[PDB]
Amino acid sequence: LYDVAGSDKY
Amino acid sequence: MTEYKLVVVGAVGVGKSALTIQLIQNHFVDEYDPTIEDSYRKQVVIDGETCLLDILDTAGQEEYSAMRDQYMRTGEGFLCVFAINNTKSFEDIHHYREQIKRVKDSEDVPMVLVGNKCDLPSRTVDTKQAQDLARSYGIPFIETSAKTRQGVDDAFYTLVREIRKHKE
Ligand SMILES: Nc1nc2c(ncn2[C@@H]2O[C@H](COP(=O)(O)OP(=O)(O)O)[C@@H](O)[C@H]2O)c(=O)[nH]1
Ligand SMILES: [Mg+2]
Repeated sequence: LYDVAGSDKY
Repeated sequence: MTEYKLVVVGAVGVGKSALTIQLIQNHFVDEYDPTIEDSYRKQVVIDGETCLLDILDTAGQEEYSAMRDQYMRTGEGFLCVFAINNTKSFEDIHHYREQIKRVKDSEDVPMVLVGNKCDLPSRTVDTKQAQDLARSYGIPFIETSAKTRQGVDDAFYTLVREIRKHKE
């Protein structure tokens, strides 16, 4: 779930 | 030679990967694949001791990794990292600390609470509030910026220091 947002956030 | 097995955890976007790379390779990556869990090694000196850091930069994903489990079973210290401009990442810290307590079956795991991105003006998680949290855990709290390298060495080296203390 690091995998997807990445540089952003969630 | 003495090895320190560390695990960098935290919500996505907080800067786990940037902190590790700017420690291991002394540069600030603009973008580092969201999907990538990888371990990083390097020989450093901490308080005049030449040792080897073996760091797992976690990705948090479902697919089974024997290595991840290897780092959870044998990892000695942890960085619980959030961004000071990301309130939701600070609210996520407890979940990771509870996980870690589960893996070691101990409320006393050497840990360091890190607020990354101290170079940014927009600050929603203030120092005292992060100091309140670190004090309720019993752990050091360190302010870092993987961008300008501020606090980057202290965060990891304080973790190694918490590991030495637990080791006696
Ligand atoms: N302003 C600022 N940006 C950062 C810092 N550290 C990392 N970044 C940027 O944050 C983004 C995402 O962090 P990343 O390295 O991918 O770590 P992740 O949250 O574990 O995915 C990338 O754009 C980095 O270049 C920092 O300390 N300050
Ligand atoms: Mg990462």
